[PDB]
Amino acid sequence: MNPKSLTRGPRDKPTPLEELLPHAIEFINQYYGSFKEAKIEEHLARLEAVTKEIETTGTYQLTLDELIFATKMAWRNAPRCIGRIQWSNLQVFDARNCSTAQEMFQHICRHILYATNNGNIRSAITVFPQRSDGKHDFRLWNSQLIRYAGYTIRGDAATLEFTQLCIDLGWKPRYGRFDVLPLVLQADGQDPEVFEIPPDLVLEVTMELKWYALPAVANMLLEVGGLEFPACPFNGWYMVAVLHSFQKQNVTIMDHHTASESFMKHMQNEYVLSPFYYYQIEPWKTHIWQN
Amino acid sequence: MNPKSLTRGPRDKPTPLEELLPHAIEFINQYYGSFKEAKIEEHLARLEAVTKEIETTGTYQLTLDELIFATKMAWRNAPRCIGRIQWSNLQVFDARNCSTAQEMFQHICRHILYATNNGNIRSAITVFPQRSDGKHDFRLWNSQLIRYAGYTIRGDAATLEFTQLCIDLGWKPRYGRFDVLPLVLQADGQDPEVFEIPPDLVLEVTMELKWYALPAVANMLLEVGGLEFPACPFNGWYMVAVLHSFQKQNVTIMDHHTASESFMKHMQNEYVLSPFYYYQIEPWKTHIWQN
Ligand code: HEM
Ligand code: HEM
Ligand SMILES: c1cn(-c2ccc(Oc3nccc(Oc4ccc5c(c4)OCO5)n3)cc2)cn1
Ligand SMILES: c1cn(-c2ccc(Oc3nccc(Oc4ccc5c(c4)OCO5)n3)cc2)cn1
Repeated sequence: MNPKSLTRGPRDKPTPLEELLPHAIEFINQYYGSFKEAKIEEHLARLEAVTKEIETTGTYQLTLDELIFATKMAWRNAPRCIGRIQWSNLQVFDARNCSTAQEMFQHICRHILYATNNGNIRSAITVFPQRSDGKHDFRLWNSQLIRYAGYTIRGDAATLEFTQLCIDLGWKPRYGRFDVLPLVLQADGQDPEVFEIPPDLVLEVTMELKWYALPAVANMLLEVGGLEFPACPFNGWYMVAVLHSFQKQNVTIMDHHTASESFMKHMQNEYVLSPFYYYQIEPWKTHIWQN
Repeated sequence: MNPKSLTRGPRDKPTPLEELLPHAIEFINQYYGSFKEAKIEEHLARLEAVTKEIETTGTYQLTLDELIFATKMAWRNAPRCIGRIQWSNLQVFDARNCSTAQEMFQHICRHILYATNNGNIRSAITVFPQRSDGKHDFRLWNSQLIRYAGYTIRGDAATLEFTQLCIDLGWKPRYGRFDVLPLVLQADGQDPEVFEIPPDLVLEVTMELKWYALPAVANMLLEVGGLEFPACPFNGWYMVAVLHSFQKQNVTIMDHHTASESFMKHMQNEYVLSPFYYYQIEPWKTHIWQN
């Protein structure tokens, strides 16, 4: 067998042009190929413009239309995602001009607000700046946007390490079993900063014990045309008393009705794999602290 | 850290009385507190009248005097606004009895006319109806009242998405690089309607290439005493050859003379932050089309 690695690690220098160029061209091809017989001259013009941009700047920038296409195709290319059957139902937030952790925080608040939608969950992805030389990475250190702290264990067991990490960074822990972890945000390669999520932004389902309604993956990397975006949180909705509690509180889960309706909406939008979502190495294992 | 979200999203039901009430009371307090030792009996009477109005109607209405105060304090509370140093220089237009998109259009024409003032720019805000149940929102889909369309890019790059949106809505594009976008106006929660701004209302500075003289933010939400106003466009004036072109054409910018004179005028008027201007989620990402 020759499976590929599902992890894409850090770099300490820009991607070499001889490597980036062919990848960029292959992506531009799959983008314009999605127009069948249309836009041959547009395809060539874009090829020419990207090549000169790479040769002059060392990299290139996607158009927002190309970015939206990439995020949806990477979702389609996700092997284990049940949700990928309706891949066209995705809202993209473009945060590629983001510069600070405080700005990252506001983008994430926007995402949580929109996606939670008072329970009527919507799928969304927020895309922060692509990797340049790999020393200025944007990253979310969280594994999910919303998750409970873990501390005889109290809270979520799978967060024990991250919870201690937040505490080390100055986060003041309560010791409940449903404490929502803070956001730990790294911008432009700097040391992470800690941001409490405003409680009103966290919708929870009461089991009739409780659980948060928004499942959002915070820690993966989007690869597209040789470009890498190491910060790109996305969310879908969840797939017992839980089955009853979510429906009774009007929070979306993937029951048969939702499966049918979301596929129907997808279907109306018609009126090595790449692009791809990669796992990364946990950033606290690779980060060089500056202070 | 525990920063607050700078975005305030949609609702699908009225604000609960147990939430609105304390907010209303706190605002009434800051309003009457602006009178120091004066009007204690007036303060109590207003508290009593607002409470009964909330308990009987589910909401309450600001007096125009309270509204003027709120708009000026929210401006004072705007962290990044250089202009907030002279917050008392603000003309308020009360459009809270507005019902249709056509009426919205006429209010906006009035605003542009008054604020442009043939180049001698005046700061103004126009306040449309507050949010009720959140299904009848007034919104301007534009980010600014005046902005050029973007389409190899032709025009403003940051409007490409909105420009395509107008085109989708039946707007017939020229393909110049200084096409003024139409107003896209939603009234009472209905689908937006498209209105060309009368060309004579748009003052432009010629660079001695050109640019519009009136910078007006169209898309923010004013919060005051628990009430939300999701349509409340405001304008100030602008902060190279541009510096020369504006002064030569007698269009106000914030040069030292204007800084001094506007502060002087402000100074003569003496002879979680709330109220506050929030960002919103772009309405085309949240709107449910009715037809
Ligand atoms: C509409 C809701 C969605 C549902 C019901 C859904 C469901 C799932 C499920 C059940 C898993 C496996 C979880 C596990 O094994 O622990 C998964 C994995 C994943 N999902 Fe989703 N998903 C949805 C939306 C999304 C979106 C919006 C994206 C990205 C734009 C996405 C990308 C992924 C990725 C990258 C993985 C890992 C795939 C792999 O390793 O093969 N999903 N999803
Ligand atoms: C007299 C002219 C004024 C000047 C020179 C001025 C200037 C500015 C500037 C330079 C910014 C930052 C723009 C950016 O970073 O992109 C700003 C932001 C803003 N301005 Fe003004 N402004 C003026 C009048 C007003 C008025 C009339 C209001 C409202 C009544 C206002 C409310 C705001 C708000 C809400 C923001 C964003 C504040 C933030 O995010 O912290 N401004 N203004
Ligand atoms: C969209 C979101 N995901 C996630 C996958 C995995 C996640 O981690 C996680 N932690 C605790 C509990 C769960 O439970 C699920 C199960 C199924 C599912 C989930 C979370 O989100 C999408 O579908 N997941 C969170 C989100 C996958 N696609
Ligand atoms: C009053 C008006 N504003 C605006 C802020 C931002 C706006 O968006 C925008 N778009 C393109 C170019 C600019 O340039 C500026 C720069 C400074 C400034 C501007 C616009 O308006 C007030 O002060 N702004 C428009 C208006 C802020 N206060």
